[PDB]
Amino acid sequence: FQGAASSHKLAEANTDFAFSLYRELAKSSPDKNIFFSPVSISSALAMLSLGAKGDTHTQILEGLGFNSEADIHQGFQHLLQTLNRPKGLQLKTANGLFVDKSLKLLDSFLEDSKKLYQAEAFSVDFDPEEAKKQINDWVEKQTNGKIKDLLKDLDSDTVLVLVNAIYFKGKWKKPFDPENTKEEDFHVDEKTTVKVPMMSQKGKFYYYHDDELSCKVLELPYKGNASMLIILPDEGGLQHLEQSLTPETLSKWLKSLTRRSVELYLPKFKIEGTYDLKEVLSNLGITDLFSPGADLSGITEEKLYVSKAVHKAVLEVNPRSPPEFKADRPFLFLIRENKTGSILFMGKVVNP
Repeated sequence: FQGAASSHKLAEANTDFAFSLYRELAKSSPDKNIFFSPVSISSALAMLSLGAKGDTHTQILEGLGFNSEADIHQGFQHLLQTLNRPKGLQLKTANGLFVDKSLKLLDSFLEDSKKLYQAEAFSVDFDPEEAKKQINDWVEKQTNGKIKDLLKDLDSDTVLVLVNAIYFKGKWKKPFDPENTKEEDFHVDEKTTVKVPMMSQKGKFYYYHDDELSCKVLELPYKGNASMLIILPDEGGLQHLEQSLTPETLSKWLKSLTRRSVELYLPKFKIEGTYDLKEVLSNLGITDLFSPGADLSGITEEKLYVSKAVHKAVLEVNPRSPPEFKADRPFLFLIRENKTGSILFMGKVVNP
């Protein structure tokens, strides 16, 4: 008789899911830019769990970091409402489910997926031509034309397509002066150098030098009650830092940050990540959902499974003897929402 999970349970589960997801991507695609929204992915899977049953359902909840018998829908609704409050970042998310029109959808799923997660389901004919354009145009519309041509290919024994895209360009609480921006070398690796517009700013920032993990941590507050936590590893050993990237480590960092005079150098960069959720969540124990035989009877009585699941996230960033924070080599970052502590984005900039 497990009642609705607490907000604190959701915070723990999503954050564990966030870091385990990064850890997988960092080993899947090394030496590559990483950028994704863990909370967005958690929400999409939680939404699908509305129509999931049996082992299909169990794998999702446990994969998300919850008990098998947990009730997560009340908590997620409240979380999403809080994240999408007017004083927040006002993230525009393309959150849609596309299923074969020949399949009758349960109105309970349609109601709950929209009411609890603001997800929109659609019945479409899945011929590769018209279907791809229809979905891509919708995603483009939902993201104010920022994310175009999301789907590149599409089989046509395709019965169910999950789409989840988000573009983010926030405003700093303390902006960079363009007169202090200067072109500098960004050292991608030992043999590769990229010229970047290096923004600079001298002032008070919450900052911490991690002796143990050999990295610098700095907090950059956004307008909208969120902040970017930038993690700059010392020379070499970015891999060792990634191995230590845990909810525990994050918590230690947040307690260790002190407001200090810092000389900050941050490059202007635009990065993105595009992920096949089938292959990524495969290593997270969520397998049945993406294969035929899945139990999605809560969505439709006809047999159904997720044919394709795509997540894409795009990010644009544009006394006495103070510490220097110069990000002219690959670095990690998180975007954390202040009120809930929710991890909105995780990323790594290798190629700016």
